[PDB]
Amino acid sequence: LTPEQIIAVDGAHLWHPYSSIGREAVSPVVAVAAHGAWLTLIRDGQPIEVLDAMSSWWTAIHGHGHPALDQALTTQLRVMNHVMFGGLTHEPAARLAKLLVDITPAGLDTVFFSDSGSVSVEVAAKMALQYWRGRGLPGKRRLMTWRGGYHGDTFLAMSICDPHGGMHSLWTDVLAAQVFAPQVPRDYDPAYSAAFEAQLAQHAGELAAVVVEPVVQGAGGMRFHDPRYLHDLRDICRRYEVLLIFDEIATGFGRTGALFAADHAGVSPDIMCVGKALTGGYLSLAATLCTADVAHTISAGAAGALMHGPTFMANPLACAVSVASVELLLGQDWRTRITELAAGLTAGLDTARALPAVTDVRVCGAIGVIECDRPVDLAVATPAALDRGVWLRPFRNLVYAMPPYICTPAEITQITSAMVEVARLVGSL
Amino acid sequence: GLTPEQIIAVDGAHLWHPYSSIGREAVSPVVAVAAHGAWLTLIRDGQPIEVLDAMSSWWTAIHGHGHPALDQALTTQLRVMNHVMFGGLTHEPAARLAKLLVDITPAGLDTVFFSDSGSVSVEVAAKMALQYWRGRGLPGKRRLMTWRGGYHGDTFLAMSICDPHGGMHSLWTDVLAAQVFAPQVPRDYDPAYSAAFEAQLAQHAGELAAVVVEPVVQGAGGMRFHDPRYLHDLRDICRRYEVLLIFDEIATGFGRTGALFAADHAGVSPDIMCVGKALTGGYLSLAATLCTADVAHTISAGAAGALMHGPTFMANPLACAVSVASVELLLGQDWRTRITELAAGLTAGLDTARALPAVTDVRVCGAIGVIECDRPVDLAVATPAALDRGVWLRPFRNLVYAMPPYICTPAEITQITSAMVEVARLVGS
Ligand SMILES: *Cc1c(COP(=O)(O)O)cnc(C)c1O
Ligand SMILES: *Cc1c(COP(=O)(O)O)cnc(C)c1O
Ligand SMILES: O=C(c1ccccc1)C1CCNCC1
Ligand SMILES: O=C(c1ccccc1)C1CCNCC1
Repeated sequence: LTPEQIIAVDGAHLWHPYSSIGREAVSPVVAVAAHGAWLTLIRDGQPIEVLDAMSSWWTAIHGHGHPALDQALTTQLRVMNHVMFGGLTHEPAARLAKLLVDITPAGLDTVFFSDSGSVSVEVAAKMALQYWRGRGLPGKRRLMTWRGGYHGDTFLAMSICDPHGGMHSLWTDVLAAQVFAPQVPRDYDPAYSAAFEAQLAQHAGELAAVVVEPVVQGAGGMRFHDPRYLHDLRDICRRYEVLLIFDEIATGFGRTGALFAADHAGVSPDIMCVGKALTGGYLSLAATLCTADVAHTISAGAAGALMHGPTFMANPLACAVSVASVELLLGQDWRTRITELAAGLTAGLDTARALPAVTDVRVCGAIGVIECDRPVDLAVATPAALDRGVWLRPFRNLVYAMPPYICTPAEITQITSAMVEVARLVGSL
Repeated sequence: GLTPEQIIAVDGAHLWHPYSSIGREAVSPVVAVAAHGAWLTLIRDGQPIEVLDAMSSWWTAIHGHGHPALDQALTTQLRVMNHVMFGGLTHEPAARLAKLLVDITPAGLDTVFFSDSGSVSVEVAAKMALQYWRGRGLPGKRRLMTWRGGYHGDTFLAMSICDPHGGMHSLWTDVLAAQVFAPQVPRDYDPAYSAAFEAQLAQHAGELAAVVVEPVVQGAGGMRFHDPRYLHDLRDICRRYEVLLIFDEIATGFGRTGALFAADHAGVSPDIMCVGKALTGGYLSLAATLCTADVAHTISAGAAGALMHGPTFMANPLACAVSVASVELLLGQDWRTRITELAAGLTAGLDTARALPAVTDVRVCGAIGVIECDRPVDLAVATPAALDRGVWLRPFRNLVYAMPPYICTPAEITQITSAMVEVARLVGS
């Protein structure tokens, strides 16, 4: 297929994310290669190189086509593509589980592999529900979260998405009815924690778990909050006997400046979800971790088992590339790398603050955000970014980036420069 | 690097397996160290032994493991582009696969939504159905109807249409959506069943978005077969009462039952279809949900204006590329004759089991063979028995069953069936 043929097939037959068939104002761009921090895209019939400022939605932390990851995949492919995890185990699964148990917050000792973040969230909920049934308290059935959140697109995951402003707002009448605390503020305010506790207190006997994105809320608005709130959540959950679940599917593996965002508060949840960057952006894979206490209580219960088991559970190919990706991350001074990225984003985005349509500029590790006073029009933003050699994907009123960790300072500068120019265009027609 | 002994230690301490416990499983997982063609290399008492993958690693490995054409397709794509985000970009693997799938599926299915797993593809199908009727101004049409004995995955909406006993709804009382269940569909065709189905559906039509079933073969709910004419009746009933029809072909697709898709046995097209397990030839997790032009535009024209779903790894280039190769490999051979020979080999090999004391039925459909016993099959006994005979089997409940790779020779099918007969011989003593 030529690029024009791809476009024709795509228009006729392919659903894209959060889209319609045949009613999108701006058509998809054909991507034909990816290498390191760069994509080759087709524009007006010609190949152009642009920076993947989005890391392909958080995934490409080491860039595309990294030699260590490529070879880990081809090495595993030579030996064993996949076997069923029912009654069999294998080296990639064990090596990855060992790595994950070692580097996640203390106490997370068991690992359930699945194929996507949304499924890993459903597994986390299932763990929490089965835990309390194992305790003989089946009334502990509901989840609590704060507003502004996002946890995936399957129907249980949707139930803890922000109900008034979240992307799943139209489904509230058919979703499970969960408990929502107000939006968590950026700056630390003890009164917010006090109110959260008071609200949790009156629902405690029906709550299985609190589920939150720690430090950074992604798809709900790229909002940051003070890590001290996570400390308060841990304390509150401990005292009222409610499990604490951290969704680190976006925040994991160095992105926020710590290995996991939980680490900013030195807090360990009872259950944790990871994904997006787990395989370094090669393949779909996710994992749900829980404490030995949660596992044992589930295993000692009436069920005697966690009733979940995806067909491709612990896929050897995905696990092998994940092992290589994590080892690559840990074998380098990733902390210094991310601090340098954050400095580069901060310095590059600073002039956006003075722009007329810009309401806030904020950076947290290798995440840079320009918040605008109006929704960003992709028809204007997308060519403006491409003209400057950068692939950006704004959403709502946000021009934001999460670059690969391998980006040089010059590349971060090119990215922040494109972001600023997109923001400038927002405020001038 | 890990020895098989170290793998067992890590596994027992840190890894969840499908529908299992931590630290309480009677039969420890067996270490798999390689897979090629129809064969797995497993560790038994410290020794590596090659055994037949009679399960095709849960329906997935239809061309066997490490097939040169599929290995090649993967490595070829890996050199050009591992992954890019599907939000605003498209690519050749996604287009080639979409074009293939719309061409070979039942008539009328011309749009494709890619996701990462079967369970997610089922949730997408449900969401399509519900959003369809919202698009027609009938939001009351929000329940699903199915027959008993079904299985559709492990996420919470998927669980709601699983057989109440199979999916242990006992444990999940009003956690799950309450759906409408018709009685178990019989093996042989009885028009009275369809008439009763219709009468039940008629009572609920104003609140039903869709009927969802596995066509011809019910997999994880009991490996039961039913006459394809029932699907003809469902299509008619759904058309007359304005309820959508969804076929879940995640286990039945790509030739497994003797037709390219099980629906083709009845010559019926559903409004929405799910595929998954064998889509990638068993290399990587991938699934897809297809729908008609009517379904797609009714969704796209509705007030909501977009299908709000979009997995991070949607339409992953590596998974799509190996899928293209797998599908083309299937289509480029006389697959119909291959399956017929496989079916004949299963029939001949399993006939001996009919006369066994513990055996209540023996049945074959395409490349699927089942021995149904009168009591649970003991894994502690069955698994070394099969391994002694060079065959990996994974019995479930009272069923000794197989779905071998399409590449299995007559000699290999003889080996597989003889292991099945002997497992079925040990149960009844
Ligand atoms: C992306 C994401 C998910 C869902 O992951 P998918 O792979 O898209 O199913 C869940 N939670 C958070 C916080 C995420 O960023
Ligand atoms: C296996 C299966 C599913 C679920 O697929 P996963 O990849 O395990 O989520 C759904 N429906 C049917 C009919 C299946 O056989
Ligand atoms: O990671 C995401 C993201 C994060 C922040 C802002 C917008 C989308 C996407 C959320 C929707 N599914 C694909 C990934
Ligand atoms: O396909 C399956 C199956 C099929 C028939 C009998 C038992 C399990 C499994 C069902 C549970 N998830 C992994 C696949």
